Amino acid sequence: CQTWRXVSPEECRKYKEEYXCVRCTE
Repeated sequence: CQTWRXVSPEECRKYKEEYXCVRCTE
């Protein structure tokens, strides 16, 4: 699982769809 922080929700959504399990806050 990857982790993205301080990113924007849609950016994060793209990361979700592309990487699967990613720890990110909307």
